[PDB]
Amino acid sequence: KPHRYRPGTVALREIRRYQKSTELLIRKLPFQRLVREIAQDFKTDLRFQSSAVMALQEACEAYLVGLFEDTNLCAIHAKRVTIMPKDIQLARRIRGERA
Amino acid sequence: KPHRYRPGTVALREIRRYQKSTELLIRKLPFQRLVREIAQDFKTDLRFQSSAVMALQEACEAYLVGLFEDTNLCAIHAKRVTIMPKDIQLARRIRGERA
Amino acid sequence: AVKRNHRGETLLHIASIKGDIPSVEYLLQNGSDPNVKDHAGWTPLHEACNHGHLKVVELLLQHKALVNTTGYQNDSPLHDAAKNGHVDIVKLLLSYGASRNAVNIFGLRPVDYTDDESMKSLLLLPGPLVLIGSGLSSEQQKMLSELAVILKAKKYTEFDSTVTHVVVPGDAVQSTLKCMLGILNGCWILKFEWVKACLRRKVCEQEEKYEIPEGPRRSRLNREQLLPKLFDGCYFYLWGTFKHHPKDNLIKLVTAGGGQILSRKPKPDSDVTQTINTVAYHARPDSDQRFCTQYIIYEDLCNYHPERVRQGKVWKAPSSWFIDCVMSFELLPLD
Amino acid sequence: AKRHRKVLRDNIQGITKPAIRRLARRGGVKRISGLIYEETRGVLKVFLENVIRDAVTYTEHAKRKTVTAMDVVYALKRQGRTLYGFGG
Amino acid sequence: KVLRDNIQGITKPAIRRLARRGGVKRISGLIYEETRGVLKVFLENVIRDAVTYTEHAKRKTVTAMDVVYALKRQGRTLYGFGG
Amino acid sequence: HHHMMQIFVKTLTGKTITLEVEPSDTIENVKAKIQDKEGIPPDQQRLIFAGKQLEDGRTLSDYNIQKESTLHLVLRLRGG
Amino acid sequence: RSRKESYSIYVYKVLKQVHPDTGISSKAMGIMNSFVNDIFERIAGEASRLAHYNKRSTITSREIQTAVRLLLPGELAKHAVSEGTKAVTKYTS
Amino acid sequence: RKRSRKESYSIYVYKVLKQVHPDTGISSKAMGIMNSFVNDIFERIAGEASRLAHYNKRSTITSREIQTAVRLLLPGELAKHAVSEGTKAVTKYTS
Amino acid sequence: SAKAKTRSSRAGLQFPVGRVHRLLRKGNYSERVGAGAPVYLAAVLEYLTAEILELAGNAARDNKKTRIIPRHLQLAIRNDEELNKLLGRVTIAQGGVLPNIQAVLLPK
Amino acid sequence: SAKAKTRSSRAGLQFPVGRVHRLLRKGNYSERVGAGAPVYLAAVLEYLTAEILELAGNAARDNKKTRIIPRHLQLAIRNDEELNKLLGRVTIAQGGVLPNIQAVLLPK
DNA sequence: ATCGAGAATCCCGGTGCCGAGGCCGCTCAATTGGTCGTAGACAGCTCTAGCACCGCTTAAACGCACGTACGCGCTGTCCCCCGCGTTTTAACCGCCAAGGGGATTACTCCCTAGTCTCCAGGCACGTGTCAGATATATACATCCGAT
DNA sequence: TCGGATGTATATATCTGACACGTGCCTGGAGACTAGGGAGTAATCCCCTTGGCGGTTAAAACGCGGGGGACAGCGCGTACGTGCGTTTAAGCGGTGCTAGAGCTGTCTACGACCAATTGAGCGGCCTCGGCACCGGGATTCTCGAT
Repeated sequence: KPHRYRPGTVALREIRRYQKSTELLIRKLPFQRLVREIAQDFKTDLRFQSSAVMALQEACEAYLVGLFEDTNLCAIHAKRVTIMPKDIQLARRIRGERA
Repeated sequence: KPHRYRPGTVALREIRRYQKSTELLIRKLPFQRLVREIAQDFKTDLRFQSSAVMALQEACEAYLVGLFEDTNLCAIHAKRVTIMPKDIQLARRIRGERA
Repeated sequence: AVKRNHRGETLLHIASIKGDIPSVEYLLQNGSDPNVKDHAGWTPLHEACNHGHLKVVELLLQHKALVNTTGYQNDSPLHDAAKNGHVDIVKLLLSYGASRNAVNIFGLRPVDYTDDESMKSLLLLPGPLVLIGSGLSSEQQKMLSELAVILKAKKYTEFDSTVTHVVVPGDAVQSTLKCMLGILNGCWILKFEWVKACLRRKVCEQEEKYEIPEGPRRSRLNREQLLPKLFDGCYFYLWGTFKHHPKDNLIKLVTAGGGQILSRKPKPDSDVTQTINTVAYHARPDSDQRFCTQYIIYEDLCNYHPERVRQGKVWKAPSSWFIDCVMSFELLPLD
Repeated sequence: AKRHRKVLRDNIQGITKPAIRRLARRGGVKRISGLIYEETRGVLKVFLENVIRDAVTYTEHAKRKTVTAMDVVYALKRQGRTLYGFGG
Repeated sequence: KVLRDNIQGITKPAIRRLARRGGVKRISGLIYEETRGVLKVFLENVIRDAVTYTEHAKRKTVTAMDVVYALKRQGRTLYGFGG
Repeated sequence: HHHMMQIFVKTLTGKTITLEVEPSDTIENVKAKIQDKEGIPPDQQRLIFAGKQLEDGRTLSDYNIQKESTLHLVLRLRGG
Repeated sequence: RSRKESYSIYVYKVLKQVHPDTGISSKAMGIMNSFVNDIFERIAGEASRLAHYNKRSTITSREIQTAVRLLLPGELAKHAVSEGTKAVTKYTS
Repeated sequence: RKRSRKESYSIYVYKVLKQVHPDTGISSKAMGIMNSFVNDIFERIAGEASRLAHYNKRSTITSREIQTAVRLLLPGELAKHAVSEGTKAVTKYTS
Repeated sequence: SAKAKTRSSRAGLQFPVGRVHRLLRKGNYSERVGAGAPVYLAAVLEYLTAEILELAGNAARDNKKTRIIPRHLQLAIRNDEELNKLLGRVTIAQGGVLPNIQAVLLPK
Repeated sequence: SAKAKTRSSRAGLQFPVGRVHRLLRKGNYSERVGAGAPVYLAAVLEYLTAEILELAGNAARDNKKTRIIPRHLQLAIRNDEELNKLLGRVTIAQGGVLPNIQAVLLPK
């Protein structure tokens, strides 16, 4: 019978190691493709500086991390530990993004 | 045995009559005194235009009504009907006022 | 008590400003407290001295009106009398024991507020019972509760402003937030054998036999004369992370003690730090701590031992010194 | 200053519990806990202290002794609280 | 030629990493899709501004300063890419 | 204090000059002391305290300068 | 004395165009003036920033058009660009 | 055909750093963030000062409009210390 | 058009092209101001004013009042999904709130 | 002092008083710019820079580093109560977040 | 309570590589000196509107009593997230190759600022009347205890 | 379901003060003309963006067992809503006083502007040591079994 960790300790392990670090957590090629897809929906035959895509990724990941902090607060308010889509919706509603 | 309304119907009655109307809900002399007390804490022997105090009251009541809307949303999230100080704190935290 | 106007002035106040001699006499004979303070700190004596009502001053001082009590900006009645140039009021105040060497927050004696030679020479040297406990166990807490419900008194579990009586289990004063708040706000610190004493006698007997000497005694005396708080005029910057007493504990205790919490580190060679011209009232008369009132409080566990204890106007004090000052109600020198 | 200085104090209690209840009813709140009122007062104070301090900061710059309505409007606009109906 | 369904390249592991940096211990299974939707909106709001700057400069390359201006224009000031 | 105090004067070069000045010393006396210590003529000196310039007539104590408090010295004639 | 300018008569002319029979109160007209000034400041500030970014010293009508595209939400921006373009072509021609 | 030289506060930030911390260095990305910070605060203070001059019908930005903008923008102790430093620099310059 | 009637009518507008031109020139926005910038800006301002005024007049008629008050402007702005996006950080004096009661609080 | 050395050294500063003066003159802020506005603004900017750099160098020493990286600027800004309020709506590239976990997620 | 095995992270030392920190040439932007016109500082005067007080009316706040509905704790179930192992996909890195389009420079013209003259558009003020507020009386819809 | 008790909506007079319109006028906008520099256009260079392979391997995807957390039901008790009688002080109106906002007029000092010059700061070279990476030994959380 192999060794096994209880559900929740590796999650805390990951919380600590991803709050210590500062790299980007999304893969770069898929995000670049997503950026180009949205851009082609706006204007055709666009080119991007690599710095432009890197700035977009910085902004997007900062936004998502902040939104997940607010989502966690909303989940803890409802006396829960799991974050649910309604927590995201309440956070966005209060920040003035959803209405 | 006199007639009596169940707890909650007069509350809805008041909700409707205060959302139909547009007057100021705080008494004006106490609010003016509060404004002058804070101002004296900032600068001594200040005078106020009556329009300045009226603008301050407009802004304060609009702020409090919006904050109570967000507080009610936070209370309903926690599967409650009663608004509690922790709902105010969560609302202010998510709006970026509390941190 | 008695209702006041929006500026905090009691009827005795308004009578003192208006100089109504029959009104002040009638109010005094009716039980009106002469040692009341308005919202800024002024007593009726301050108003009488500032305007020049000699007879009002005499009646007030007759009715146990404290003459050394400090008003707004720690002005004393002698400060008001000398600043407005009322020689007879100065004579009366000195005859009634008002100190000529007291100072306000700016460290200015009454002499510094005048220039008249004669009065300069005269100035020159020629309530419900609120109960609360500190770390009491089950039987003790229940027995204070039963005393509360037999004396019809309000007992609290968390400390707040209107507390009057604080009960300590041991003989000495406990070094906990409960007793520290009690001593800073001047509450009555009573040993446990006091409360059971009432249960043994069924009477609200004397409490000066149950007051710890040289500890809460000085604080209670200081408050009963309406003098400033212990840390009045002192600024504190809390540097580092704390383990024994948390940051919130120290901040709350500082604020309740009359001090002010600084948010930036007090660089000694900075104009903001140098230009703080306040004076610590409860310091030694001639120590460095009168004008050097800014402290950097650090915990001994962090162990940032400075090269010099004081540099400029800024001391570097361990949190142990701060706690010891709070327990003893005294600004203990760091040199 | 030779004359005494007189100050106001404890006027936040002039924002009574019925007034907070009316402000909550306009906000759609059906039922209110008893600890809201004090909480609300604290919140209000902070808000006011942030606006007045800016308004006075404008008033001092114009070398005025009267806080006009335009000072309040500017102070509100400065923190994302644009107010229509008092000028500007 | 066009690109499609690249939002699915923001995988579930990446969303859980972003949640872990946010301090989240447990994640409901319906979060990920929700998150993707949110992300799309944010991205569409920024790129639309960035491209609008790019068209005004009469450029055909979107530069990092277009993105910086687009983010600052909606209260998301970004330090480190110029400006 | 009130008998003898030790103050500092900061120069644009970054060096700190230590002066033993009486609390009742005038700014002219402080300039003379700086001249003795460094050789700078008093006419070329301007003293700054708390974002104000110090006048020659008024004394140190009336400017509320305590012990171990820092002044600033700027050259008015032939600086650099 | 001193005379102070306002958009009251223009707002009233527009109101008589769109609703020929209704009037407007003094407080609503004050709110309308505040609205016009607010939007003017927004669009002019964005146009100024646009001209500064591209190192232009002139605010032309395409800076105003780009500012309108950046500030107004979708259909509002579409119709406002249409109105501005129509006005400029009618004025020039 | 020469390249266009671009300006930055890199040397000034490095001088300030070698004042406060004579031994520590700084990387290129940290200097980029510091230049962004200086530019951001410059436009904040200058825009507030411009609005202050427009409100009072002044056609000049003087040092007291910069001072009021600093008081309006920075939080409490930061504003107090920044006002102190600005005043000392201005008097040091004019004296 | 190449007319000399007046710049507002030349553009076909009711807002003042000349006043907008002066406000742009003297407002510290740029060194120079193009000839068509005031025309474009006045047209946009007039369009937005007409949008809000039409919605407010509809609100006034629905309340069977023949005069617009701040309540009608508030209702117009908050009920349109894009005027509420443009004016979402704006409080309107004597405006009130949109009447809504969350469905949870209604009687069963 | 009214010297001739340079305006920065005359003011006692490291930041450029002349460059700040030009940026104020060319930035479309006002018609005129006083002679003491660049000095005051450069002093304020230098003070803020020194604040952030001192805190960041402390954070770099705590990590046993002798070179400031964006992580240390992030830590310095977020750990300061007033700098976190001045830069509340600012994201710092390659900066990360402050490590803190809500107390209800920790094991009992 | 407690020890003991398995993972995870940290500490200490060795190697290397590339970016930070300093040097050198040069050019262009900041500094110096003089002139000029006007912005704003200062003094004075007007008159508005902010402040203070007083008395009366009554609306609103306050205190209390009662009852019930809602918050909160507890228990039990079950399902769905987590942790871990294995397989598969495609990110990432290194490399090379084209060429589009971003910068840069030179020239030119035409668009806008600046000045002056002139006059009507819009602002302040004065005045009539009617839209909306308020009082008064019924009428109907809603709530709730009791059928 | 059923019928009182009640609160809100609908209809009529009527009063007022605020909205809409008219008038004098004066200042700001418009028309004409001139000069100069900003911006449009053309041409060129070369950077840096896009596209393509090939390999390696880090990470994503899939599956499964199980435990812990979400959620529903239940009971209690307490605190909040509702209503009534009492008390407070807000609101209104009116009078009286004066500080200070607001405007006008001189007139001086400061900021713009222009020409000349020269050193500060930027771009390019480059070189070493700070930090990254790796590899082994040591310590410390973790968890299942007593």
